[PDB]
Amino acid sequence: TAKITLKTDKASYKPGETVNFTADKVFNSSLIRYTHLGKVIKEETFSGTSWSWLPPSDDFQGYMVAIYQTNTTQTILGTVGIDVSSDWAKFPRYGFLSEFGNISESDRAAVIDNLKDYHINGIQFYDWQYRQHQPLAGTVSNPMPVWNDIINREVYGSTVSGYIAQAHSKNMKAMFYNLAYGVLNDYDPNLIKQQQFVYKDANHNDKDKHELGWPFISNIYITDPANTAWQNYLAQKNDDVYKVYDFDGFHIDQLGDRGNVFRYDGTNADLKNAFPSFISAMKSANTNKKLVMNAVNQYGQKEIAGKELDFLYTEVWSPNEGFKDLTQVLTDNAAYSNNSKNTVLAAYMNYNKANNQGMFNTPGVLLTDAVIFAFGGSHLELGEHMLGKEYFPNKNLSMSAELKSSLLEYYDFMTAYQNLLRDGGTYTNPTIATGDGKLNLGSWPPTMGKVAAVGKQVGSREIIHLLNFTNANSLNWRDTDGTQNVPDLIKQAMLNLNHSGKVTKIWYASPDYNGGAAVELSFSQNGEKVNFKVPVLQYWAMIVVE
Repeated sequence: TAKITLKTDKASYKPGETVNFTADKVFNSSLIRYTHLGKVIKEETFSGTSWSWLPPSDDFQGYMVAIYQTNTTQTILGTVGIDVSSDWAKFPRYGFLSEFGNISESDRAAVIDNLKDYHINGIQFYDWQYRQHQPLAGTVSNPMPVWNDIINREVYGSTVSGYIAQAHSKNMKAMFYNLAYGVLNDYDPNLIKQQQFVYKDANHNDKDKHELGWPFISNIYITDPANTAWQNYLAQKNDDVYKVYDFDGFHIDQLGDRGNVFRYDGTNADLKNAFPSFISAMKSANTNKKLVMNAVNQYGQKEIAGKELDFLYTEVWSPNEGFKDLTQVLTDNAAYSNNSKNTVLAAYMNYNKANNQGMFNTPGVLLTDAVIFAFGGSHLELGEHMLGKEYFPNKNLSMSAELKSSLLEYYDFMTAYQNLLRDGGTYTNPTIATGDGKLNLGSWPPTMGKVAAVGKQVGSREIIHLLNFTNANSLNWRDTDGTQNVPDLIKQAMLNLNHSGKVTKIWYASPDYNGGAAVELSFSQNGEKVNFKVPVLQYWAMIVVE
């Protein structure tokens, strides 16, 4: 629907770094407007397809840039969000890579550039590694140029390093996947002793294992993350990696709750309580390297939320299948971290559908990211393709050109307005009411048939999110079979808001309307009672009262 595709050269920008813009088209009588939280901070003539802007230098600030044509009113031509951050961890927008074979440099560039346009600021390299117990193939002095992975696919070192370089060139961090504790059947028993493993019983008979059939090479066997011999072994493995591949850090994965399992000596392995010492030991060994750890279905989250992790990560499973279950994870993560850490959700959309070639269900994907983004979360979902399954190379489902377009606007939006979405504040219930019957308004958690209003006091602003369940035919976020409805647009819906405190300005932004650029609304205020009209509600509208 946008006339123009507006992009920048990098995914994000440290303070003092220049932003280089490309537009695909030029139009006459147009203006580039730079906004910070809805306020114009610069305008200039739209003059060509390529120009630059040096952003203000305050750290951790999101901006929107919007090109307008003047009609003999103004029409939005297209938008881009910009993130000024010194470091990804405050506002993580996490993506993946999953294929590391003989892939050309231009093919790799097209992958990274596309991730760059979603402002992805870090990438989890998934199944890059040789083995869980030896991520580096070969030696530091003599690294193997080609190896085979857990599915016996070829991985090229030069593809790994090439993607690390390309990610770096776009201001993205590179995080190497491995398990915290994983060992395959070709490990060296001289190095990883019996004493190190986790067992299904007290008599060190049977080792705990995640069973994998063909074409996987091995079951994943399981060590004690608290075991210091294990820790020192794996620190050496990590160091080797770092000396060969210039990863910024270690994305620590695990298999989630193993139920009731045991150490060599018969004591409860209680793995959630073993992770803290593991994380500390990994950080201690490579103090310059970042750590993120997957609390699978929250297993370990409370125990690890206080440790040296850049931000928190949760892979979401049953029984956390409701929209209200994703916000419970986000609320619990804030509480476990004492409001220190934001969260990334791994939450694989259209999961059952992804048993076969097909399309992602656009409305299910968008409704999901609306809830996630609106509540200050982030979704790990984009790499070479979008995730349909926990096995990231699975690319059975494609994104329509419409979904691609739309999701770019959703990433623009959660970037531009990060300062409002996930940079402090308190959730409140706004006292709001339809003025014209056009909205059937409720609170959070949501109700099918209703628009849910979510309030956040963020410094001196009042934020109101409208999240549209009017046409929802389920409240399960995964939309596993791709059945979720596209919501009908609601237009020009009058809202009544109690707000004591003089209102100065009210503004609207939605990723569904005008590329998420701020629109100032008309309003009246009669003592406490404030009215105004929202232009368009489809999935997700944000109202901001200053």
